[PDB]
Amino acid sequence: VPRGSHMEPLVTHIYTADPSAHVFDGKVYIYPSHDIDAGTPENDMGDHFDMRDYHVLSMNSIPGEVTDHGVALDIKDIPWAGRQLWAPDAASKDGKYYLYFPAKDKEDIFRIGVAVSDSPAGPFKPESEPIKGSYSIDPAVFKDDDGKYYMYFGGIWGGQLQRWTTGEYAGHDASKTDLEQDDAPAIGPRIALMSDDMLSFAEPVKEISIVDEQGNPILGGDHDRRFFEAAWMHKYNGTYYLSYSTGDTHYIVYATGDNPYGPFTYRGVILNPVIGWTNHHSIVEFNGKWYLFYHDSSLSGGKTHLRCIKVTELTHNADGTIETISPYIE
Ligand SMILES: O[C@@H]1[C@@H](O)[C@@H](O)CO[C@H]1O
Ligand SMILES: O[C@@H]1[C@@H](O)[C@@H](O)CO[C@H]1O
Ligand SMILES: [Ca+2]
Ligand code: NA
Repeated sequence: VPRGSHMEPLVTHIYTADPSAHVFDGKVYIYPSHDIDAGTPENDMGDHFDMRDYHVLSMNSIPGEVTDHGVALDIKDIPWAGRQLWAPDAASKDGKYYLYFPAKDKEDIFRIGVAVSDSPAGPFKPESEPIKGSYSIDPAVFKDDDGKYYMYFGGIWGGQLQRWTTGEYAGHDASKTDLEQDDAPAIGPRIALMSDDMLSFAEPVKEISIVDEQGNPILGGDHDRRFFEAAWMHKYNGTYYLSYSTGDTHYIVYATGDNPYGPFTYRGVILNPVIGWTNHHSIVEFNGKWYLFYHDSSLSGGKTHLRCIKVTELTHNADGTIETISPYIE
């Protein structure tokens, strides 16, 4: 039956999270995490998220019937992976489709890998090693209008971004949160231009600067505004929109800039807090309307690690500002 009419769960037969929505072949393809009831210890390192595979979803219309294409990738077939298949994304180039996914390697260090298919629905063959120079979590691979592709990535706390300041992993006894200097600039998300073949980075990884309306860096103590995880990039009216989750304050927020690398100026809230601790989203244009894909823990009765994806219309104003969505009002 058709789904996505009144902020209802898009699917209920499996738990889904962290939706990355794209328009490929005139359809909406969604690349979410596949939540399972692993029953592992819940803690601020995210051990309760013990996902093991990905399913690709698709819709021909919103609202519309949602197709589950089966298992697109299974952790048992990813040679380098140890555990934890977290928030993925996909990209399309020259008739090939690439699934980008964060997972811990056998040394328990998050890296980002790629898997390749001839179809947006998968299934995908994983590369035997993760992307050289990748680390941490939550990739978003953005195709700019000029044909260049960029990976945005990173997540603090359990996403380990705070352990990568030197370009090498600081170890499992390093910070469990952030820099632990609340008056220094907050940690920024990462960006790299993708190689022509989409399997590697074409440059050294850069950090993105996020600033307030005065041009001052967002500080580490500013948990309402500072980057936590779930980076996403979209463009509107020639402006670049970096949106992301603030984690412990439970917002999706956005910041605007004039190029892929920023800096980005914090503008405001995209999505207020949902049921369940995590908040993770994507923003996509389909048939001339903009949509916010997101999740909550409503279907599971509030279990942090058993989420369901939802969608609602997102409204840009002509001046580039976006109307804040509150999830349970209409
Ligand atoms: O990577 C995501 C993270 O952003 C958070 O939403 C928890 O679930 C993981 O899959
Ligand atoms: O620290 C983790 C973070 O990495 C994400 O998985 C959300 O839950 C938090 O506990
Ligand atoms: Ca994401
Ligand atoms: Na607002």
